[PDB]
Amino acid sequence: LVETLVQPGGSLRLSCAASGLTLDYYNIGWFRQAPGKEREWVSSISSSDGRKYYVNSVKGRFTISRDNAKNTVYLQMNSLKPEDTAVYYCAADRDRLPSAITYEYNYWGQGTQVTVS
Amino acid sequence: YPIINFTTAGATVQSYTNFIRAVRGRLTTGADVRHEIPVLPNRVGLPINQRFILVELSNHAELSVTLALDVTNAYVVGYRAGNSAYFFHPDNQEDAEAITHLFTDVQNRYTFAFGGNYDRLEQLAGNLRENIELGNGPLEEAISALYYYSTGGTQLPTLARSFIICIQMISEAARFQYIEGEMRTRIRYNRRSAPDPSVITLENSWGRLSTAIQESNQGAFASPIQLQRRNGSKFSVYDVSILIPIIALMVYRC
Ligand SMILES: [Cl-]
Ligand SMILES: [Cl-]
Ligand SMILES: [Cl-]
Ligand SMILES: [Cl-]
Ligand SMILES: [Cl-]
Repeated sequence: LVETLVQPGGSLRLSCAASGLTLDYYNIGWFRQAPGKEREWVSSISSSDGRKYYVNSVKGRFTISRDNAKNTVYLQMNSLKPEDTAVYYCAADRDRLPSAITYEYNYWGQGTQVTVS
Repeated sequence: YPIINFTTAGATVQSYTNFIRAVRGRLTTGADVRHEIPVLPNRVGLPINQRFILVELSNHAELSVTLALDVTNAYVVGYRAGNSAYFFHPDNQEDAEAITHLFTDVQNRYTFAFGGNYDRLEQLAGNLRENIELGNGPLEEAISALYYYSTGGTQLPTLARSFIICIQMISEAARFQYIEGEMRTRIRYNRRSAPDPSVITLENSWGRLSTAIQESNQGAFASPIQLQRRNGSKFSVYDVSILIPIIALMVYRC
């Protein structure tokens, strides 16, 4: 069930965690879906590096990071715009680095409705 | 030339990943990085002693063959099995001189009249890439097929199908992170399957993506390139950022 409001220029942090997954050894990716559109790739972090990847439209605004202490991946969102309104999803996979080309991943997190006014 | 050894016998996700990483390491020795993606060197002024990489493949039946990969485009140009070497038709006279430096100790050398492009190899195989299964099983059988070609035990269709296998599992996986990930999952779940249209569309677009990336204005394309998602839906790509997770190597354009 989608979890589900932010002021323009506001902040929001999403969390990727699952009790069974040692995320420090997974590739993690974030996607977002507007009501009438497909799921758009936002950002990924690679397992076998610390290497981070961003769509151009979020560069300098969104930051992906791993907290290995709490076995969690975060997407920190700053300078939010109405155009960022969407349901956000994280994905994780040991073998595939999440990207726009596919949605076949071992793990998909629960969605979160983000609404920028 | 640099040699990378890989065996299908007991292959794991890790051992295949180590293999593709070493191939990438050898391919990009002379590469430079444009928009965070290594660009393979072009042939101009590239020394002959640095033109090729060798990939030695073994299987459970203890048969081995050695592929020669071109470092300018990661593609298979030929192979050696025992006392025989077979090369695809070179596209010019300079490349014909180039391949005379491969496998110089074999007694029997043969150049096919045809090239190794997919349209040709599919004509000879009698099947399209869409119906040729990939995986550790198909690769092990491809090795045997290549080995016995000099022996007279492999027919032309089976040989072209084996080339299609090797090129996708090695050359295309070296070029594309996405395709390497797809081969890892086949190994992880011990399964064989033909590539999907999204893999095939991506393979067909490698040259065009390299052009758009290298001619781009700090990431943004002059014009969009259509790609195919794995679920079949088609999407436009307008910026290099979207491709960085997908593509590991580019061919030179400048
Ligand atoms: Cl084997
Ligand atoms: Cl050689
Ligand atoms: Cl011929
Ligand atoms: Cl055909
Ligand atoms: Cl096809």
